Formats: sequence, structure tokens, C-alpha cells
Amino acid sequence: NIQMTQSPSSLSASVGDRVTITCQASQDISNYLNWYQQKPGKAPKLLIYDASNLETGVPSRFSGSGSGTHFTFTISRLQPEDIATYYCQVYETFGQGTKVEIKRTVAAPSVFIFPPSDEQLKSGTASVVCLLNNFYPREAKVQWKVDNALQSGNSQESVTEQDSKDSTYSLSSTLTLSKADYEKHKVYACEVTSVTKSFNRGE
Amino acid sequence: QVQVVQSGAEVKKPGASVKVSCKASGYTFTDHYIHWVRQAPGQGLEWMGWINPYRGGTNYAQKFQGRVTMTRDTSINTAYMELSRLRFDDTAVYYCARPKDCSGGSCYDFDYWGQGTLVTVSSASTKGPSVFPLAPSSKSTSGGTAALGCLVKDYFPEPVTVSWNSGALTSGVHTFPAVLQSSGLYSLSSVVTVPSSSLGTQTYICNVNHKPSNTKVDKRVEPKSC
Repeated sequence: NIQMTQSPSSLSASVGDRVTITCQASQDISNYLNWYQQKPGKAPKLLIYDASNLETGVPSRFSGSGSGTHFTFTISRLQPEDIATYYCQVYETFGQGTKVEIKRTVAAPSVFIFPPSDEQLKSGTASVVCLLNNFYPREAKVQWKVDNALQSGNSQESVTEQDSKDSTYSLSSTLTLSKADYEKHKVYACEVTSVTKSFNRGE
Repeated sequence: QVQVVQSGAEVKKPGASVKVSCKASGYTFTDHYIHWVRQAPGQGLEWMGWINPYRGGTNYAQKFQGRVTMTRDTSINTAYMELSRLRFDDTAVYYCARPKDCSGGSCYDFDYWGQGTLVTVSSASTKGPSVFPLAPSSKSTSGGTAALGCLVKDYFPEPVTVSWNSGALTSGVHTFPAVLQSSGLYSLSSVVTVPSSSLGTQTYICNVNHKPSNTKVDKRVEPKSC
């Protein structure tokens, strides 16, 4: 029956400036629109109810306005912990969502490398982990060199969501090899673009 | 305090059914409706239906009509959402929520949400995780900062949660999202950066919880001597 049009789909803004999101209802819904904040891995949290009222406990920097068909959600000064996806909703219809992100200054990653544990080696498998810690922006290329030979198809990457405090990202690359293959080679290098972190298996 | 607590995540085979519980406390269970909203991975929120705990009346969205059943037991303040004939795309986090007080007859201001319940529609079986240390060493030390962690490998289904020192260690912690390996099992790493001068003095224990297999692992990560 009712269709919500949320805009923008995503935005990126600096700490302290004003974040603005709009929702348009297909029909007059009076002031019966709510706004939610969903942090990653979390349930949605009600922020604004009845389009204007601050839900109990919600910080005062969040506000909403509008009546009829046009509505607005605003964060007066964006905080580092406000990284989330925000939804508007009336009755049974949820808006498409707005992922707000923080623009911050460039930070180089801290690169660490972990050889496979002896405990895992007893199981017949080797996982070697390369860690990129607290970097911005999100773009990063990670590749594995085994005895200075390029690897492909045997590594998986995982990137955390933007940190709630320093607004940085972290990345992990996991090269998975059999126990026999791991003991068949010596030099294990992680190349991040460009810096290199490597170890020798026997050391 | 007003709390709404759901049952744990589980994996159900395609064509089977799942029933998620939703226990409310801290308020009169019959004074508020109980709604259900689901969220597929990386998608938006989808309203499923509501139930009135007083008399048991329900109202389902037509998408789930004939396939969903919402019941309640007032004697234990618990609502239930049963979804039958599970499809592969029924894989989602299922939430229950209650609305605020209102007098218009349609209260939809969801002020309290359950923690959610990840239902994975798959034929793969439940497997507990293996936890291995990510020991700090010279290769894990940059400047005056050292990195350590735990590797949680070969578990199914999601999720696993990781804490450090039973929650007392949160600063610098990064628990990466799980990756789906080619074997069909999940795997993730949880890491934390600490001063290198604390290695061998401070104790670092990772607490890995995998409720689907009812398995908890606490492992002390010890420094390497290289």
C-alpha cells in the first residue's frame, strides 16, 4: 500500500558536520514516521518516533521533522560512533536505508604477519594470516608471495566495518595451504599496496 | 528493565521449518503487540506480521501468508514465529519487536527489539569451531605495538562471537567478519593490538562462543620467543 523513498542510498561526511536524510511517502501518512539506527551486527534502535519526537535516551544531536509526505532526519554534528545504516518506516513499510560513513584523513596500515600455529599444523592444515591495522581509505590490495612466487586462489580477505572511534578500517588476508605444502616452502610474504611483511618458516 | 530476548541461531534444512522464540519481560506482556521483522544478509528490513498476545489474533504480510504462524504463551510471556517450507533465500536475521503506546489502533513505533536470530537455510550440518593461537612475535611487532589474536576455523553455521579477558579488554580489538571457505565452513580471526612492553606481563585470553554447537573456548595467547 505505502511505498517509502529514502535518499540518499549512502553518504560520506566528516566529523562534526550536518548529516541530512529524507524520506518521501507515497501517500499522506500524517506524522506517523519513525527513524532507526542500525549499527553493524546490531538490532535496529529507535531514534525518532512520530517524525518529530526524540525517543527516550537518544542523544539530542538526532532530530526529525516533516508531516504528510516529506520527512527529514538530521544529525546535527556527526560523531565517530554514529557509523550506521539509518532507516525510515511507516506502519509495515521500511525505507531502503542510508549508510552514513565518515571521511577522515589518510592513515597507513600497520602490517603484521602470523605464521601457522604448531597446534593447527598437527591437524594437517596451515593458515598464515596477514593483518592490516587501522588504515584509511578502505582501498587496499593484498597478495601473497611464497618463495617469491605469486599466489592466487588460496587466500581470503575480510574487512571490518569503520571503527567507532578513529573511523579506520582493518583488513585480514588468510593464505590457506596444506601442511605438506607449507613445509615444502620457506619464505612467506604479504605484499600490501607498497610494503612487505614476511617470515621464514623455520624461524 | 524492559527486555526482549530471542532464541539462539540455528541451521535448518531446506523444506523444513524453524520456530523462533521471543520472551518479553519488564512489562505487561498483553499490553503490547509483538511484530516480526527479518533482514537478509546485506539487505533492508522486511516486516513479516504481528500478533496480539491478549487474544492471539494475528496479521501476516501476504508474502508469508499460508507459510508463517505466530503464536504466544502468556504464562511464560513468550511469542513464537514459525516459518515452514524454508527456502534458500529465507536465510536471514529474524527480529521481534514491540511498539510504543498509542491510541490510534495501529502502533508501529518499535521501541524495543530482540537481539535477532540468524536462521541459515542449508543442508550442511552443525560443526564446532577449532581455535588456534595467533602468537605475538617479532613478525607481529611494529614500533612499540604488538599484535596478537585467535583464529576460529571450520565452524558452521554462523555466528561466533569473540571477547577478550571476558570483556575487560576492548580497546584495539578487531573481530573480522567470517569468510565462507571453499569447504563450506566459516572462519574468522579476532585480533588486538597492545603495547609490546606488556607481552609476558599482561595475560591475554580470547573467549570464543559458538552457540549453534553449544561450545565455548577460552584460550590464553602466549608470546613467542622469536
